[PDB]
Amino acid sequence: NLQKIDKDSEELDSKTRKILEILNECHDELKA
Amino acid sequence: RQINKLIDSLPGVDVSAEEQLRKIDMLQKKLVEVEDEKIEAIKKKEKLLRHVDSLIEDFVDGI
Repeated sequence: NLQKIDKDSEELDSKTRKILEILNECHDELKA
Repeated sequence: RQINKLIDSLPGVDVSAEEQLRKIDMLQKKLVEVEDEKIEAIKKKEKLLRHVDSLIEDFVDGI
């Protein structure tokens, strides 16, 4: 179970990271 | 026949020149009111828009 939970947790934090990236990439195309 | 049915449909027949002259006056007024309402609304929406935009600007990556 703990492995499931942890896998989930990491996957989620992944999606959050994945979005923050995009924002920065947008910021680039817009600034630089 | 046609010319009558048309004369019946002809607008203004029953109404007076006064019953009209005011009806126009009113519409003129109720019309200003509605535009000020429109203006205001427009402003409030653009403020709302400015809000959203601000948010979106702060989510950008790159300086």
